Amino acid sequence: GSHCQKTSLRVNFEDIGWDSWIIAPKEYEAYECKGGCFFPLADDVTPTKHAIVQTLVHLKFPTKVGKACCVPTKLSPISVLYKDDMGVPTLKYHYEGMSVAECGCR
Amino acid sequence: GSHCQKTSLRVNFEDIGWDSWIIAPKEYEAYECKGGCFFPLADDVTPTKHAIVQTLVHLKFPTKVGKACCVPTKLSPISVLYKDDMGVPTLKYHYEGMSVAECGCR
Ligand SMILES: [Cl-]
Ligand SMILES: [Cl-]
Ligand SMILES: [Cl-]
Ligand SMILES: [Cl-]
Ligand SMILES: [Cl-]
Ligand SMILES: [Cl-]
Ligand SMILES: [Cl-]
Ligand SMILES: [Cl-]
Ligand SMILES: [Cl-]
Ligand SMILES: [Cl-]
Ligand SMILES: [Cl-]
Ligand SMILES: [Cl-]
Ligand SMILES: [Cl-]
Ligand SMILES: [Cl-]
Ligand SMILES: [Cl-]
Ligand SMILES: [Cl-]
Ligand SMILES: [Cl-]
Ligand SMILES: [Cl-]
Ligand code: NA
Ligand code: NA
Ligand code: NA
Ligand code: NA
Ligand code: NA
Ligand code: NA
Ligand code: NA
Ligand code: NA
Repeated sequence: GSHCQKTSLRVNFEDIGWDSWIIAPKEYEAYECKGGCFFPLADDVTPTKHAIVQTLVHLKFPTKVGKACCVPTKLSPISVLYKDDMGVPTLKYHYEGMSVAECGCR
Repeated sequence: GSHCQKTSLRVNFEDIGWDSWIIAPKEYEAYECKGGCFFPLADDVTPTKHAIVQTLVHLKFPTKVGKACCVPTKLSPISVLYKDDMGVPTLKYHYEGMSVAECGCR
């Protein structure tokens, strides 16, 4: 079974062009949600009714409707050292929505 | 621009095998979230920071990381007439998570 779950994704800020304002860290663990949303479903996939219905419609009309998507359903913050307006290193202690805490089918 | 938004999807319960317990309605408007999550983004796409970061990593490593996904971010209920344990038609007034209220990139 190849289902919806959290897997590693280490993100280098230089690589996405955010080194222009993030001094540190260089890299972080963002994680990614990977996996299929198909029947039979897993139990920590926490599907909405809509995701279930859509997956079923896709099974019957695959060319016309896509299947539900394995996505983050909860995110966590990281700390970033960034450059203030004046250019001063300023800590953002809780920089929200940066790392995957949980995945599910939506 | 071809971006993340709500589009129609009319779902017939016979077609997804739920006619075994749903007496009515026959069909409903579930809606679906369709569209790309790419730069430049729209304004009602309400992307998480994670979705932004991931889309950027995908742009630089397309074979290795997928892009963010246009998915429902808010759902609404519908009413369904279903069959009780004893077989009696019972109304479920607010049957949650059934129809798309809003879409965004996640
Ligand atoms: Cl399986
Ligand atoms: Cl299942
Ligand atoms: Cl739900
Ligand atoms: Cl849920
Ligand atoms: Cl298919
Ligand atoms: Cl979220
Ligand atoms: Cl803390
Ligand atoms: Cl903070
Ligand atoms: Cl923040
Ligand atoms: Cl455009
Ligand atoms: Cl943008
Ligand atoms: Cl966010
Ligand atoms: Cl948000
Ligand atoms: Cl690409
Ligand atoms: Cl939701
Ligand atoms: Cl009401
Ligand atoms: Cl109810
Ligand atoms: Cl419910
Ligand atoms: Na089809
Ligand atoms: Na998916
Ligand atoms: Na999310
Ligand atoms: Na949090
Ligand atoms: Na690549
Ligand atoms: Na998508
Ligand atoms: Na949702
Ligand atoms: Na609601």
